Amino acid sequence: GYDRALSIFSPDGHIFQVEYALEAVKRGTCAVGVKGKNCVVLGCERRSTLKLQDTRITPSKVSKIDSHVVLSFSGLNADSRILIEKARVEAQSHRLTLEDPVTVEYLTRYVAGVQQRYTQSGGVRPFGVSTLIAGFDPRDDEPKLYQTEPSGIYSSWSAQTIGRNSKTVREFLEKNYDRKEPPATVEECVKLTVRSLLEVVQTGAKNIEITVVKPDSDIVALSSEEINQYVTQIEQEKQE
Amino acid sequence: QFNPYGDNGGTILGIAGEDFAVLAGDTRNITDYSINSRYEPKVFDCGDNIVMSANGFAADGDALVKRFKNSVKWYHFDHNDKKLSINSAARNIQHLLYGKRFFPYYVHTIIAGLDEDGKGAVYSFDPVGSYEREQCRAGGAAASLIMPFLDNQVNFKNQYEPGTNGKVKKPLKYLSVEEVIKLVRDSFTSATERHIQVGDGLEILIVTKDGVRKEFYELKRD
Amino acid sequence: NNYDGDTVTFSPTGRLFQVEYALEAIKQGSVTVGLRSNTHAVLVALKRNADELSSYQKKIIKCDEHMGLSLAGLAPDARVLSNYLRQQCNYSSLVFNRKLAVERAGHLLCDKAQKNTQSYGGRPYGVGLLIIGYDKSGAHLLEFQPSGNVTELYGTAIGARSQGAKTYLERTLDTFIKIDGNPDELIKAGVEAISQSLRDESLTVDNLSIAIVGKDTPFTIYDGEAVAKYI
Amino acid sequence: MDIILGIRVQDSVILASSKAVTRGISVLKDSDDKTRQLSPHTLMSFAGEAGDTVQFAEYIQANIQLYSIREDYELSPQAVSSFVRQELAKSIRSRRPYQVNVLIGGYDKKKNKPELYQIDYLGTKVELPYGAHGYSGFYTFSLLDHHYRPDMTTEEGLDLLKLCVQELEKRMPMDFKGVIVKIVDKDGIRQVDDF
Amino acid sequence: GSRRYDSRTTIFSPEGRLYQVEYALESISHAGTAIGIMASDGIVLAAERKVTSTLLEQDTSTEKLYKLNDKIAVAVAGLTADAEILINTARIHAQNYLKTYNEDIPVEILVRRLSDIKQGYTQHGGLRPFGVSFIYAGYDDRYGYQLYTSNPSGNYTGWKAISVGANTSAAQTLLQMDYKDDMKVDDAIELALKTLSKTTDSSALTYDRLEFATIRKGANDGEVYQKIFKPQEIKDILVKTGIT
Amino acid sequence: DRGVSTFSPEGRLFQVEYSLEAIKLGSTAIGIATKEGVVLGVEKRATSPLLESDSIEKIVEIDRHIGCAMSGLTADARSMIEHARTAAVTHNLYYDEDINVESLTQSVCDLALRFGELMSRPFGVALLIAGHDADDGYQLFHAEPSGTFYRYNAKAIGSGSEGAQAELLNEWHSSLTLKEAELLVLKILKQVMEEKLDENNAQLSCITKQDGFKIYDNEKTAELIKELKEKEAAE
Amino acid sequence: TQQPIVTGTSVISMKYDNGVIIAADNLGSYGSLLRFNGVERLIPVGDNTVVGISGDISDMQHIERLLKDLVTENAYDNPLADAEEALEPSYIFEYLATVMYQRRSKMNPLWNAIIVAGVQSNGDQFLRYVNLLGVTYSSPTLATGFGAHMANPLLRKVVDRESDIPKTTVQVAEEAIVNAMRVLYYRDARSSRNFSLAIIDKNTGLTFKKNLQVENMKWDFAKDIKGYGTQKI
Amino acid sequence: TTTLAFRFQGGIIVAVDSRATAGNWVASQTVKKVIEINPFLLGTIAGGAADCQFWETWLGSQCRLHELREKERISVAAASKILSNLVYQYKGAGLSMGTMICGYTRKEGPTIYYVDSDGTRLKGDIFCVGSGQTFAYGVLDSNYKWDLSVEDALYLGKRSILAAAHRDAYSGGSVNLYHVTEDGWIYHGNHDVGELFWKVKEEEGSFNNVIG
Ligand SMILES: *[C@@](C)(CO)[C@](*)(O)[C@H](Cc1ccccc1)NC(=O)[C@H](Cc1ccc(OC)cc1)NC(=O)[C@H](C)NC(=O)CN1CCOCC1
Ligand SMILES: [Mg+2]
Repeated sequence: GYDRALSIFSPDGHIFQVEYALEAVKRGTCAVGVKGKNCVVLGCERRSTLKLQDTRITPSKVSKIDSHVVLSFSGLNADSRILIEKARVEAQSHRLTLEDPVTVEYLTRYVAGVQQRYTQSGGVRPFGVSTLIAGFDPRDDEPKLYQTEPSGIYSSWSAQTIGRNSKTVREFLEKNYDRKEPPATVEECVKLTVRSLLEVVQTGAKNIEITVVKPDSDIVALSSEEINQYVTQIEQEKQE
Repeated sequence: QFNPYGDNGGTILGIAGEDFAVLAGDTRNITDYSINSRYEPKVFDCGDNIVMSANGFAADGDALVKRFKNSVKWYHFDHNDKKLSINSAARNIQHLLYGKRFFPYYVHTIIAGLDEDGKGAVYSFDPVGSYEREQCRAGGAAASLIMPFLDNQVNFKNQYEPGTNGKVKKPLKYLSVEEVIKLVRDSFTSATERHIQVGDGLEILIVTKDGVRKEFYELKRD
Repeated sequence: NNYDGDTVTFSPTGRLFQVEYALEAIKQGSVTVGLRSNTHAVLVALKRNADELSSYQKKIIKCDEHMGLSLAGLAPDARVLSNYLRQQCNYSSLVFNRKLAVERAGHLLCDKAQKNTQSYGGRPYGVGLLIIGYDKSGAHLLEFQPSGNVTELYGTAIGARSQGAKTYLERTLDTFIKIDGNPDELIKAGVEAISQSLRDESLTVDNLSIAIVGKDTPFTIYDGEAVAKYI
Repeated sequence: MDIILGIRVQDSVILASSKAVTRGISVLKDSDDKTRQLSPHTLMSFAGEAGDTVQFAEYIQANIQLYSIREDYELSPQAVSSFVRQELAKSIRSRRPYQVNVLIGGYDKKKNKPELYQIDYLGTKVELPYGAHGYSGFYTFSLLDHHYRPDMTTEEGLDLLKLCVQELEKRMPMDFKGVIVKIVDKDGIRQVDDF
Repeated sequence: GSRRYDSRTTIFSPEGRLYQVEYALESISHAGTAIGIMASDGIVLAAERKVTSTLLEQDTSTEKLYKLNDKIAVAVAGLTADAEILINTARIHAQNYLKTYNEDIPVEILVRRLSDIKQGYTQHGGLRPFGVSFIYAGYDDRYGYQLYTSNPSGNYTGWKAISVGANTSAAQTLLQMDYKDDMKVDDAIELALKTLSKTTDSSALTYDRLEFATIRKGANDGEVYQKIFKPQEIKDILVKTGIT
Repeated sequence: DRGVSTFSPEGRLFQVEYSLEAIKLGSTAIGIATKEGVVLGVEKRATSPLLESDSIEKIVEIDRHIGCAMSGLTADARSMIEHARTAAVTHNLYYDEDINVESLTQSVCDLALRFGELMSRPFGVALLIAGHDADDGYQLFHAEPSGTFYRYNAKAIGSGSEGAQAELLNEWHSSLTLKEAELLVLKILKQVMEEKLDENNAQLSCITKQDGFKIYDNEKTAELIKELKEKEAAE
Repeated sequence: TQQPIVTGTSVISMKYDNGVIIAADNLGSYGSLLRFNGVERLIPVGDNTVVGISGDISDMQHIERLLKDLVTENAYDNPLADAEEALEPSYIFEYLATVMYQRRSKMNPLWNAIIVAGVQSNGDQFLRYVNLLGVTYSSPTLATGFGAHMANPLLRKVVDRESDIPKTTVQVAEEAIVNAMRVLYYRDARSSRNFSLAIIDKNTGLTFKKNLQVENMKWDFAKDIKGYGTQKI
Repeated sequence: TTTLAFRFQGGIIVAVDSRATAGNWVASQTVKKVIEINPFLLGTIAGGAADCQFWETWLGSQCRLHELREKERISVAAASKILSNLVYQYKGAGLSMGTMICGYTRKEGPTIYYVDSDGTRLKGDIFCVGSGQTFAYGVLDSNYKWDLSVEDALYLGKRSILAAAHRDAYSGGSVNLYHVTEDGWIYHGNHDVGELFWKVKEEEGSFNNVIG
């Protein structure tokens, strides 16, 4: 078997392969996660240099890991499939042995553990992917939003963004998001998510994807017209 | 067809006192109707004030004691010369025995010593690792003869207080080392009379805080 | 230079630089002394600390009731090698009912260290060991180097400034060799020997580490207030 | 584990499964549900060797649920039954085979047709209008040969099922403590609480 | 040891790119152009053969267009030998799915698995990636007619009309111009050829330098037919559209 | 390039020495041992204010009688903690007793050098392992990726380690109470931390014989922070 | 799982004041067929140990090779191979005992019963038994097969316990062994007249005696015996 | 063995005998057949003594590792399923285990799970396991109601073991009582059959088959 230590330390104490994997994430299309009072919303960018696409069959950016948990990402698309598959298998394995679906923290911890393993295993490179994992624990109404990255570290976020120009949208969320009072309703949370993406995207046509997750396995993806209504509303209020 | 097990006979006996504990065993070793040895010890000092005997199939018995002795040695290396407590030794032995659950050591094991409060302790095992602390246990070929006698004389079973209309039980009390050795000697002479695989000699190992002392007594050689 | 990338490469002058760099890790290590008479063998080891708040790194390891060593260099490598010796000593006991000869103990360590210096991927051990023991041919003292070279000696020392103690023992050879049936006087000679390698610092109660094996003496280590006698 | 029945009617599939769990001379439980929902429109009942039954049912359940998540799509009853058969077909030539017999009742949403599959522990699959495993079949098949019609309603199917249970309660040696009945149709799976 | 000679095929650049994947794509950009166009009632696959020689046997040849099963086909761009390794794997995977579920494999599932194999070569194993880009053209009863592409990175995407290989930039602009959603197969056939005719590096587009295929529901009642065009059939369709 | 298990000319393993530099970049972690207990405290260091700081788990339970704080590439610590927990529980299963703190530390440190060309590189994280047993009492250990571990009366690791260690040198004595030690960790943490110390960006924990290993709540730590500020202003 | 083919019968032995004696006949039986008559079943290891082996001869020959190889291995890197670090009887026994038990534990035993007789470096008498099951035991007298049933009773009249060992001379001990071998020849159907005897003394060392014969046999009384009951002629 | 445990108004009662057998030989009269997994989980055991003892002690270790990893006490369902999945791997090898994992959690409430060595795992309100299970069932079923008091429930469990200890030749020694509430398990003492039988006979007026 191919054994080479690809991920290793450098004189200054850095693992360059993990850091270069972060650069791949920075290149990837923007992804945002905002959690409200009774919901979580996952916003995603889709680059508009690709026309003549078939949106029916093209892999969607947000992926269901189980009926109650979702995973979006930024970075290498091919790598993301491997993490999603493993996560989906672990989700069914957890239900089989514990007789209870995974918590969002547990699923995140597993995915992060896989990512970490590839930073100190021989013959493999790190995943060029950072994920946003969101959902609701079984029989619980408290919204959960977590982030992972190539190194393997993970943490919970009230709101967070990853990918290209993420530092711009993070700047937006940091002043606009109030800890004491998060988005009370679904509409308020989605609007804030779309607003944050509109700082970066370009046009609000077929460039923005939105997926709303609610308690008790209530997940739905918004259509073009539904998203376009938020874009139309925000721009009219902006001109002031 | 080849049969990997054999019966080497003999019998063993463990009794616990207040500040001491004894582990006795006859020195006879047999196969079928032949005597192999009139003096072949099977009660061993294993260090850390733990005495052990694994009676039944001697090859398995020696193998087990040898492995436990080695377990004690590596316990010192891996845990800064810490003394192996009798309760910890017992649990370790369970894993040794259960490790061969599907090809067992054909032995009834007994260990004796002092617990961490300085009080006498006897632990006893089945062939596959089941164990239990007791004041009293006989093991081996003549266990069925000796054990009920011990229930009567050590734990005062079926004995009531005279003139109380069988209402008040005889109170439990610790026995002196002198009284315990009397029961051991009588137990083995009685077992020697009625069991053909028991005889030749009796070797007792006594365990106090001071250390491990030995005592030997002759038994009938027929 | 170009021939020190790994242990599988010879230099143009026929040197193994990775083995030599492993040898260098020993010189950085704290000093330890070994010596023997005809009845007893003694290890004296100067323990090292990170700072005043830290503990003093334990240098001496027991291998069997009749054998043990002191270390100088990478401590984890000493743990690997000592563990191997513990198994080999133990194998000799269980299988042959025989205490392992100190000479065979050295031969086994030599052969284990050698395999690491001839194969790609692995590395040499980064530690030197002083093995003492009492077997069927009396008291013994060995010096192990991770090149594979093992040497039997009356006395020796390894580590930083070990030349001072080694010169003293070379002078004292005729005196301490005849300290028979006297443990305390043989230790005193060892404590005086290690003192020749001291600079600025002196031997304190939680700094010094002594071990002894002999005719009617199992391998035992002395630390703390037990070594206050010899200061 | 003993009695599992299945009846396919016009617009649904009805599965009846006994509630008794017996070991030795003791009925340990009289309310046992011998099915697992594989998907929203597919139900599998099971019977056979103790332990094997549930272990197999849940293993299949996990795999089908994994497929559903991956493709965001429900597998057809025919496809599920083929997957199950293959697993049992592998099993029979293993070191220790699953000794489990199953009935797979499902509603195909693309065809708008109910479907009932009978698969034994060897991996022997058959599509049937009515099915049974174990000794039950020796009574129910002939009974259904007589009383069954292909164009029956769900209510007619339940009466037809009541006729089977009555016969089994009369002539079977063992007390199987009645049955749990479940209906599979276009609207999914639901349990008949009063039977 | 051997470390000295290791190219390290599965590592990141400082910029966060996969060297070998990028260089494999550079290789594919010199390969003969392959175009896929999806219509409402079928799919077209067109591909240009790499500088044909006059003594090349044209009728009994297969370079670009391969059949994976009865419902799915692929157009190749890159190393043919590499593509054939992947194609046989894809053919086997399709038969495993049929054996397991007694149903023809859904197009995306086949595409994903083949793309996952390519992904593996970029993350582990220390081997070079497959220097191949596929255009998948297929049909199933869930999504109907589908066009996908995969590249050495193992990343795949769905398309209405797409090109791979050489001059994709020019080809994609022309497709984006003339393509519309209510298009028929016969119109898509014409678009595919017109696009190759303008993007080709050759002087003039001829029958002997082309491979062509369609996936229609043109068979009798609710069933799909794969037509790998013969040399004479390409000659006729080339005259019919008015290119020669 | 060059081998993973290569020695430098000075006699050190390159990869081990480079991993020590990674640990210096990590967040500060302090441990203090007393006769009344061992205290462990860490700097959380949230990279952004949107990050929910209570999800930052840099203090960890190994067993009821052993706790652990970390510093450096904290993702690497997950497998180390998993091993420690298994080692502790496995020893309880084999020997029907609590496992010695030193023996636990030694078991964790055996993983450290199991790397080469086993895992591909050393761990990029240092651990402070605090605990109690019947033999050697309250103990604090510093476990490095070199496979070496030292026992300490008090120890600081991370970015502000050399500054904090010098402060611990002066402040530590053998008669410290638990309450005094708690404040001393908070005092020294506030000195070396970039941002201002509060209950959300710093976490305390302790291990006592009676109550075992306990991570303090943000309400309990907040009062100790308020008690600390008042006592410094009082003279 | 084995069955023994070519087999060797009793090996008998005992302790005396200065050392140990061991003996075994020179027969290799093939069931009831007395096939091979020149078989040596006493194998010396060094000048201080003799291993007596009964049971399967093929396995005996395997054990011979193991002991032969053990002497070679002990000599490697050992300047004191013929002195302080020479092979002891206790070392040789424990090695065999380890092997015998390992082989039975793998259900593939060496179908033998072995007696290791010798004298230790400190002058102590060594005599211990081990067999196909890995069962070990020591006693003043040891015997295998029929020897256990017929020889031991006779040898125990000379040395009945530990305290009888200093009181037993080499002359008395050897006479008892030679007598036991005769009794075995009378009564064991798989025994031969020819045998080998070995004495390991702490003073005079190893004395190996070959080509001995059972003699002074009582057969004369046979002529008077007629029929099985009433027969007179 | 004879072991039982039943759910009722005031939580769960758990009662076991204390006899060990080696055929017709009485190996012990003082054996512990309730393993205390944690303050909220109990495990009864019946069958092979070593198998039971070894694997239920092992189960406790797995439950401890769960709460370390998940920062939360393991559910009764998950705990029972760890054990049932374990014995299922050994199916056919000859393990002999009849356990009843009894405990309380917030999400489940009071819960009992029967698990055995041939892989059967059942949730239920009443279970009796062991050689004398039928004798216990006879007394328990005929007197059981959901609305039993803690005092009456404790006694019924005790009286059911006593019944089996009497009739079953492979059960006896003494009765070990437990009571599981929302606050955890509570031990209700060891009761020697030597004294308990006559005490019950006299006070209750039962056991008229015996010579009084
Ligand atoms: C009653 C007494 C039924 O006999 C109980 O099930 C009791 C439960 C118990 C629980 C914990 C501690 C002790 C006892 N079980 C026994 O007493 C048990 C009965 C039994 C014996 C053998 C079996 O075969 C698998 C199954 C059940 N007794 C023992 O386990 C005795 C003490 N030990 C042996 O018989 C030793 N054998 C076990 C099987 O493997 C070979 C050695
Ligand atoms: Mg007799």
